Parts: sequence; structure tokens; C-alpha cells
Amino acid sequence: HHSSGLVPRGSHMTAIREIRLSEPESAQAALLALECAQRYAEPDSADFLADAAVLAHDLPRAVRREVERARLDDRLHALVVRGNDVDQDALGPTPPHWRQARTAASRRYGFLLVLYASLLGDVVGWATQQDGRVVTDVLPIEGQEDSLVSSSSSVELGWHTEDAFSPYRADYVGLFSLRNPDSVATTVAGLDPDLVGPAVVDVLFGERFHIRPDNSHSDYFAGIVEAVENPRAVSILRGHRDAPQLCVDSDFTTAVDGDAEAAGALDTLIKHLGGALYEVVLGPGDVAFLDNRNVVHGRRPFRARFDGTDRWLKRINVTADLRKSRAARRDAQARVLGEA
Amino acid sequence: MTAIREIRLSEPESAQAALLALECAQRYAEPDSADFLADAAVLAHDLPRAVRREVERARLDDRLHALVVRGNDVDQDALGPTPPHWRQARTAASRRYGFLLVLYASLLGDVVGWATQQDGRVVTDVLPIEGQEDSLVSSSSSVELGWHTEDAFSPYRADYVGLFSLRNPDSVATTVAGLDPDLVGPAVVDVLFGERFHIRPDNSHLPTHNSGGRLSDYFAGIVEAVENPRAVSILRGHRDAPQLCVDSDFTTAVDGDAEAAGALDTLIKHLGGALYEVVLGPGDVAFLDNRNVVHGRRPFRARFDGTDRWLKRINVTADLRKSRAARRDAQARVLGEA
Ligand SMILES: NC(=[NH2+])NCCC[C@H](N)C(=O)O
Ligand SMILES: O=C(O)CCC(=O)C(=O)O
Ligand SMILES: O=C(O)CCC(=O)C(=O)O
Ligand SMILES: [Fe+3]
Repeated sequence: HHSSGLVPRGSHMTAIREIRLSEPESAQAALLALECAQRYAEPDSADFLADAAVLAHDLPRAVRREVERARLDDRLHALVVRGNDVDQDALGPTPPHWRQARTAASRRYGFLLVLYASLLGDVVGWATQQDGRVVTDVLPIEGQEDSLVSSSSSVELGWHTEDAFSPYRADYVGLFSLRNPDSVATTVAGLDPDLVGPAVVDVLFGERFHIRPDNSHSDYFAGIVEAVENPRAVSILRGHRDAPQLCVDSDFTTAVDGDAEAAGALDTLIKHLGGALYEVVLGPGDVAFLDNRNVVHGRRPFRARFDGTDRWLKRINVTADLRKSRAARRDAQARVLGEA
Repeated sequence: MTAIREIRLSEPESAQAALLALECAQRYAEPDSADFLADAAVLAHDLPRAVRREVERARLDDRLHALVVRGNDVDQDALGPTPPHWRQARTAASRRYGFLLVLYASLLGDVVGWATQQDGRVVTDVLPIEGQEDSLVSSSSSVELGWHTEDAFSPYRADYVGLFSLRNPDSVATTVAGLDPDLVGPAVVDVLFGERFHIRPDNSHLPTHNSGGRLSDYFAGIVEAVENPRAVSILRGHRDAPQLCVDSDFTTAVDGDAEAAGALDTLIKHLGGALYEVVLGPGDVAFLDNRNVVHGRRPFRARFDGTDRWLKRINVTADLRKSRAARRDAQARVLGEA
């Protein structure tokens, strides 16, 4: 049966907005995704993305009302929609690399992730990430167990705002779990300003920090080298004091040269977020949208077998304002940031 | 070729949009009631599919001038006389058109208003007012409404301006112009991309166009932007598809920047000449892409007898979250309450 509710974390009373699909809602969503897979080339082909926001209107009405409430909740951490259909037998094995993960059997889950995403905003990708795919793949890769990227397993994916260095960073990160037999978590933390010295909060609102791109990441790429070598002075907190946005990377953020007070405030924040991390586990057919304006996220160490049974998610970036990134996109309809 | 995207409603589509608007009017008090606006994005999904498809094509077209939806139902007899002032224009009979404007608008983004414009109403009224004939505000008639980016002065200016024509007996034209960078040349484009201009709030944000009971402090932000405008650009974004931000009556080059003053002078002559007409008849709704075009209104003679031209108007943002510093709370839609 259909249900939805608010799951608090610390003082964040709407931290998690949880929706449980009824069996009929799960079937309705699956039928729409399967129809899209019959009519359109790819989950991120131009033909589909031109239509995706209107096709998303055919998702179950009760679900659409709850997603719309989440979209306008400026204190949201994670929207979680549980109980989508995943046919494990038909899906087949977890591929051994994202380069082999855009499979025919998994297309219907990419389509469904884009349909849910398109209720929140417009889907985008990154030229430097998984060949500029909008629907990307999160799965463990043999030989990258001890890497700083989403294909890690043995070593914690360090928490960060997604693409923290970039003015074009996503408003939401979406994750559609295809399988997760060992219940491996995404880590999540937001700032509780009532747990931090107001003077530290004041410092974090100042343009007193450098956020550099991961090595992961032409006038755009001229800006990417300038971002490593001559990083702009940016704030970590921005907006209304009652609902500040957060932008920080635990591995790639420093205070401006000689700003010892900023260095102090940054390390106070890093210790606070480190201590406030909680977990969201997505079972097969569970989809999460993290509000990238409000939370950092990462992933816990886990034990990959590399036998075709490993954890596998589809991943997407969503922007509230596609138009604002036009300088960094190839043409009006292109969704790949840094393509031109 | 597709700068103006038009859909003419079939009789069934017109009836379906009217029925949805009347269902909203039965449920909610005001067309900008908080409970309605919370629900508006999902209620808008019940508009006719053919219309939602064309609105979505318009939304993703970064060279759009205006989406025009023709032939909505307007009952002229039931509507009654055109009010003599926007303050009196929140009429029972006109509620249904307010609701329908917000439903169309909510396909493109989230609706916002201004603390300092028509007393912070989200659904506003464009109608001629006796004594404002020669003014620079939307209630003018005799003096052409100068072309402008809506709320050009503000970083929170709308992405779309929605205009729902309730009546327009003399077919008075809305004016529209975009910028062709090729026609002004790379030299002037380079200058307009520079932060070398002052854009002041227009007169409708002044206490002279709001109720006298409105707090003085609502207006401190506007008066600061009139007195001490920031140095800003007129063009931004991709060179191949630049956004436009200029008000023909409230924009100047920064003192001493003769190059900038020349570029502005060139832009004004280019836009003033290319300025073209769109007539919104009763039941016609337009959404101007406020990132791409300036707009205005041709001069006309008002009769002031209750038969005059009357539009409902709305501001639409692609990104409500970005203005949270200027809004009272998460759901509040009135810019300048913080
Ligand atoms: N150049 C101008 N007249 N600018 C102001 C335009 C009218 C303004 N949008 C109003 O609501 O009154
Ligand atoms: O693997 C996860 O749970 C999270 C991965 C992710 O969101 C990311 O790649 O940034
Ligand atoms: O009256 C019109 O058609 C345009 C109105 C307008 O430009 C405005 O209200 O700012
Ligand atoms: Fe205007």
C-alpha cells in the first residue's frame, strides 16, 4: 500500500522524505519506463530528453505530489522513493566496469531514473565523467578498490558536495539501486547551524576559500586549469541565514593563502560534518535524490566480490536551472557540461 | 523561425483548461493562495497534453521570444467592467483567469512576486489608470510603455513574464525585441558583456505605485538600487546565445565609460527599430523569455468607462531556491520580504 513520511536526522525534521510505492504505483512507473524504452533510443538521447518532463507527468499522481513537496523543501537532505520493480533475473550480472554498464537489460531503469529526475529539474552530465553520459553507473571496479572515485569498495568514498568547485554543480544527485545485496550505504551530512559557533558560520559565509576540482575534471578547460592553479575565492555557505546552502569538499577545500581564521572555520566544519554523517541504504528499486545544495555525500568501505552479484546503481545529476549553464554546453539541448 | 511559438487551443482543450481553472477556483481563495501554489506544479500536469508538449518545447528553446497560447475561454459578460485601479482588480469574476495563468506558468517554473510591486501580489493586473496615462508604469496608455527586461535591475528578475489578456477591444500590441549579436557585431557585444552599466529599478517599485500603508523598509532595497546601482553587464552567458538585461528608460553607462555609452546607444537604436508587435486578444496567454527579449506596449487611448484593456500578469523563475535570501521563508514567493 502507498505511504509517505518525514524521517528526521538530528534537528533536521524533514531530512529524509520517504515515499513507499503501492504495487499498482510500482507497475504504473515500470510500464511508463518500458514504453519509453520502446519509443526512444536512449535514456539521455535528445528525442527522449525533449519529452522527459512531460512524460514524467504520467508517473503516479500521489508520488508526483510528494516529489513536488520535496522539490520546494529548502531543508531537504534526501527524497527516497522505495519499491520500484527490478527484474533481477532479466537484469543479468553487474558489469565489471561502467564502460560495459549501458546494457540493453538495464535501459528501462535509466529511463525510469530520468522520469523521476525530471519531476525535480533537468538532467545534466559532465564531459570528464563516464564519457559525458547523463545516466551513469556506480559499481565496484577490480583494481580501483583503493581509489577516491565512485568505483571504490575497500576505501571510503570521502564526503563532498558533488562537483563542489563548479558554479554549474547539480541541485540534486539521483541514485537508482538495481541491486545492493549487502545493504551498502551512501553517507550524507548537512550543517546544523545551531551546533556551530555563530562566528565560525560568519567566516564560512565569507569568500575566503578555494574549492579545487578532483583530478577527475578550449575556454571551459582553460577555466578548469585556472580552477586548480588560480582558484577563485569562494564561500562555503550562501543564501538566507535560516536556510543556508552548503558547498564543501573534504579533500579539495582550503582557506585562502594567509587566512588562518578561515582555515580554522573550515576545519571546524569538516569535523562537524564528519561527526554528523548518517547513512541511506537503497534496496533494489529504491531511488534517492540528495539535495546537493544542502548535503555532502560519500560511501562506506564495502566488500566487492567481482562475480556479477555486486552493488549497482544508476546515477544522474539534476539542475533546477538548465539555462544558466548554456556557456558550458555545446548547444541549447545538449546536457553535457564542459562539452563546449 | 520558432522565436514565437503559438498553440491555438481546440474547443475541447479550451474547455479542459477552463474546467481545471474553475476546479482550482472552487477549492482555493486566491490564485496566489499558499496552498494553491504548493499544489500548482502538479495541478498544471492536468492541462491538455498537446499544450504541455508545446510549453515544454518552448521552455527548453534558449532562443525563444514568446510562447503564445491562443483561445482560452473568457466570459466577457460574467467578467464585468475593467476595474479603474489594480488595487480593485482582485475581482471575484476574474479569479478563474488568475488561477489559469498560474497553472500555465507552473509548467515553465515557479511563480514569484515583488514586495514593492502592486502590494506584493503574485498575480498582478495590467490596466490603464486615470492620471497614469503619461507614466512609465504598466497602467500607462497615452505614452508607449518603453521596452525593457522585466525587473532588469535585480539578480532575481523573472525567467518568464506571463500575460493573460482578459480583454483588448482595440487590439493594442505588446512589443518584443531580441538581440542578434551578428547585427551589432563582436565589438559592441564585447562591450555589452562588460560590467559597465547601471540598471535602476523602474517606477512601479516606488511607494507612489503601492498602498501608503506598506512599510517604508520594503522600499529601502529599491531606493538603494536607484541611488547606488551596481556596475552590471547587459549581455551574459554563451556568445552564441547570450542573455539580455536592459531597460530602455532606466539604463545608463557608468560615468566616464564613453565606449559603454556608445554601445548602449547602438543597442537602443537596434532594439527600438527591430521592436515587433504581438497582439494578445481576450483568452490569449503569452510567456516572454525574459532572458532573451525586452518587451513593452504600444501607446493607446483608454476610454475609462469599464471596457478598457485588461491583462493578468505573473513572474516565473526557473529556480525559486536561488532567491531564498530575498524571501521570508521556503514557500513565500514575494521577493524583498527578506
Ligand atoms: N521602461 C519602462 N517603462 N520600464 C518599466 C516597465 C513597466 C513595469 N514592468 C511595470 O510593471 O510598471
Ligand atoms: O555509491 C554511492 O552510494 C554514492 C555515489 C555517488 O553519489 C557519487 O558518485 O557521488
Ligand atoms: O501591456 C502589455 O502588453 C505589457 C505590460 C508590461 O510590459 C508590463 O506589465 O511590464
Ligand atoms: Fe514588462
